[PDB]
Amino acid sequence: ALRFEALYPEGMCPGWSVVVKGKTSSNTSMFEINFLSHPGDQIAFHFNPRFASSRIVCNSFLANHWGKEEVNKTFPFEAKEPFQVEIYSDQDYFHIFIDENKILQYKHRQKQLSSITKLQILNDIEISSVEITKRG
Amino acid sequence: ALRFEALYPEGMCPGWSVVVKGKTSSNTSMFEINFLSHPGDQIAFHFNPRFASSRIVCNSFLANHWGKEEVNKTFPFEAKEPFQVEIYSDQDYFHIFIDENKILQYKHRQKQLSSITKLQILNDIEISSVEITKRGLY
Repeated sequence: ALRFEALYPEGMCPGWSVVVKGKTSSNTSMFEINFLSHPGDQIAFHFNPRFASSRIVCNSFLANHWGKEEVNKTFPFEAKEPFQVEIYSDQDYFHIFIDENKILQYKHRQKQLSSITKLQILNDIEISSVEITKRG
Repeated sequence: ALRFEALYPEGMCPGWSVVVKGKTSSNTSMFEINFLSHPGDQIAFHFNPRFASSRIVCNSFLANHWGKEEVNKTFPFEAKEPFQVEIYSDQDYFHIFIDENKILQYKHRQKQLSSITKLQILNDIEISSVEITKRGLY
């Protein structure tokens, strides 16, 4: 289910940091953080920690379909343990830092960065804080 | 991927030691050592050092689900450096050591100890030795 959504019509990319703090209830579930663009509610960036396999899956949902998955084996998450995910975008990538260490970068596929106006957080995450801050 | 598996059909629990020597390839991946019960290769005991968070998770898959995870208080391992892990079983626990220093004990949840016939080692460990030894004078 949808746990949190934010809308910033002036565009939250590039140059904004998103910090999500929370914890996941189950050791077999998953959550996701999506950045969506208008028009068409396309998913520019989908970030999906999967606890059953201890993998992070990233992708984009453009032209009504997913593209190639980018799978990361660095998995700094444990069920029921608080975590902090920071996502920052520059001209070329989304950058992910978890518990203050750099984890991965994801090259933009949606180039219309300024049309990325929506943040969505779904599924198994009990959110304690969301911060959205201009840094660029 | 599977790095090593051993099968001792008469049952390697309780009263056996397993010594695993090796090192990780990555600073931020993980490996696991599982003890599997027969029939079905069922996960009686799962030991999972996780280098991204520096946490050890232990659990068992019983009655169709993972049980309560035990997250160890300490994480003595260093990535990309040789280690020696020793695991021994008695009637009550798996006892785990690094360098012969105790890390943790895990109380048996699967009570059919004699059905634990397989040792399986998965994911980010470059193995240099596995020794499986019956403890005399049990």
